[PDB]
Amino acid sequence: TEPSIWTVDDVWAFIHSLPGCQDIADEFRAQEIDGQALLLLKEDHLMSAMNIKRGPALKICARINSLKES
Amino acid sequence: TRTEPSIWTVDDVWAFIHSLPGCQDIADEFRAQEIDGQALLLLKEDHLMSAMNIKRGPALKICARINSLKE
Amino acid sequence: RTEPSIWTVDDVWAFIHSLPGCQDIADEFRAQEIDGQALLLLKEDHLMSAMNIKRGPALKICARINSLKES
Amino acid sequence: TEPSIWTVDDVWAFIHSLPGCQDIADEFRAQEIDGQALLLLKEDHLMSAMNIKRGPALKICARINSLKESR
Amino acid sequence: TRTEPSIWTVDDVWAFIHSLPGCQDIADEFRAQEIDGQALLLLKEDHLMSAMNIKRGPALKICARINSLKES
Amino acid sequence: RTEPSIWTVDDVWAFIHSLPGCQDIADEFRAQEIDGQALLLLKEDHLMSAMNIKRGPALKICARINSLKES
Repeated sequence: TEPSIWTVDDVWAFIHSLPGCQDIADEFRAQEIDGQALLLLKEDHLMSAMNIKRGPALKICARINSLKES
Repeated sequence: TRTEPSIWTVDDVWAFIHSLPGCQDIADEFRAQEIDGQALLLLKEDHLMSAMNIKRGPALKICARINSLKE
Repeated sequence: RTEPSIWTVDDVWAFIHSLPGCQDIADEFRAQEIDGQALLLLKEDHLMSAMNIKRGPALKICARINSLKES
Repeated sequence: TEPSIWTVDDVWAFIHSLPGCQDIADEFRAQEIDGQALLLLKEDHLMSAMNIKRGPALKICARINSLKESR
Repeated sequence: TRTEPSIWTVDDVWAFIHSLPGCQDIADEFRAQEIDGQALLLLKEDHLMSAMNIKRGPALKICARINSLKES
Repeated sequence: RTEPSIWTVDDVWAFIHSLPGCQDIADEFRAQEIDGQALLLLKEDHLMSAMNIKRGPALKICARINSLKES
């Protein structure tokens, strides 16, 4: 349940639950992004570094901020 | 369907931005970046003014229309 | 003899160009396509940070915009 | 002689004459602060957007205030 | 750091990366490119992804644990 | 004598060779006729990727060239 111990499969389901983020979810899994790597992600990482369109990148970034409970 | 902007599709955002003065090219960019209504509401002032390759003028207008959209 | 909110991009250029020492930076407003609407949406932080504008003109521009809004 | 009609060079000499403000005078000149822009400076402006150390920023503020004062 | 990272051998670095979660396999690439403790500290965030063809997941955690290692 | 910009191909080799784990790479530098002039023209891309050289020694060579450029 705690995101810090989430696995790559867990993070996949997380991103795949987001609207229109079901394709990047696979790219999140392909790059072996577990719960730790997910929390290490910065806003710049998403777009320019991970080749992700701003739309999905915004929603993913926002959902991550929700896990950290603001 | 529903009138709320939070469930706007990628197309709805385009039509919203494309209808704005001098923002007809920017809408195409918005559409290309798959910016739907949910993402449109997540945009920050820094995102428009600086982040992406958008002229400040239209960026100021788009920003202001999103702010007014939230009430 | 015209309300600033309906000022075109060129109307704004001539406005900024008329300001002291702001003749060169007036082209940047036009380059950024700042019409009368986008002109009135500009904040003090927007001038230098978002548009590279030197602090000199930025102070004079911001001041004259406030007088334009009549404060 | 009147601050309002001072040029960028006149402002440079003014700041340069202040103790330990020599290098900052160069920044003023680079940022094209004329007499008008100099009088438009707020206390916050000195070290918020201009990145002046508090020390010389205090002296500059003080001399600008002495300018607006007796005059 | 009883063993200063600067004098870490190529094999000392392999064991370091191997101890990181999910970086057990990627550790072998650090050993392959002959990255000692000296090179490990010269690495930058961009170096991980592009230069060594490292997956982003491990690369993020490797980058983070190095920054925590440098706090000494 | 020993001045980086005027180094010969041999001077570079002896320089690269003295570095830990960069012994075989020094021989590659020889074969590519890299004198001190060409050594100072090398970029990070040239070391890491552009040629088959292990990143470890490539990083250390980069750093030592960077330290060599500080005066």
